[PDB]
Amino acid sequence: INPEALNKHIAEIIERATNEKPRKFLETVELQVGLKGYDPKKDPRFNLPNLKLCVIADARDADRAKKLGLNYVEIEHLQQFNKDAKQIKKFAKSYDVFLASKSLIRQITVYAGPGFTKAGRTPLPLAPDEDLELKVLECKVQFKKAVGLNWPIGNVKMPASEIAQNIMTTLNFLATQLKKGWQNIKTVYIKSTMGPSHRI
RNA sequence: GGGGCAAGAAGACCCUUUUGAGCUUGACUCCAGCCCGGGCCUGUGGGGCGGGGCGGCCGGCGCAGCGCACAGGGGAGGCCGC
Repeated sequence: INPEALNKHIAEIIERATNEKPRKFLETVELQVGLKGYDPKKDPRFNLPNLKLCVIADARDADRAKKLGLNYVEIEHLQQFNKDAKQIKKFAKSYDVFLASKSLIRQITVYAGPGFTKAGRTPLPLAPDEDLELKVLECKVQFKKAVGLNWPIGNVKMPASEIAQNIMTTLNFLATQLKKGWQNIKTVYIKSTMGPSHRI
């Protein structure tokens, strides 16, 4: 536990300062969890849920997405989709968040499903009456094949208490998805590109 | 000495009994013996080797782009000059 001392390290990361922050307070510090009993031979790979946000949408939804500064795509790349897939991975990688429209719904389910699914960037279709600008701005756990798991929780520019709440969401997650819970996790370390790690 | 299916003897053969016994073996279940390990008996000093935990450090070769991309990172600044 020790939230004050753990937050003292979160405070130290903000105090060293320096860095190249992108839409976050002191960039993002990701806790690297190590798993004491996890075997690739054993199969528990369940994958479950500012950096870069983006939306593709029509009436009402577009008004509150393009205004938010995310930027929008007019599916003019539908023309590019026939021509090339060279930047398909690149475009999806650039925007951590993709959003969509309920009016569009099946417009590209029949044609532009292609490489965008391999990239995993399936947008969230939002009713024009639905606000949309919240779910996109708000912005991770897969066992996969890697013992080391580091999920960004410093991406919020919100106070270190919210970052600790993101740490608590991360730690609640470690209790929920693991058989020994927090005991199953061998180690955790707070890091950024210029952020030295902090063993939890 | 032909016969009294003459006299000996609750057929020994054969079969039956939920009747035995001796023997056998890779029958069922076991037991002494013996081998082996650890503990106690059981004092007083050395020396090495692992494990566990920390903990630095050195590595990683199917090729376009920059060369063997171990992996999950992060990111327009750290300190590269990149």
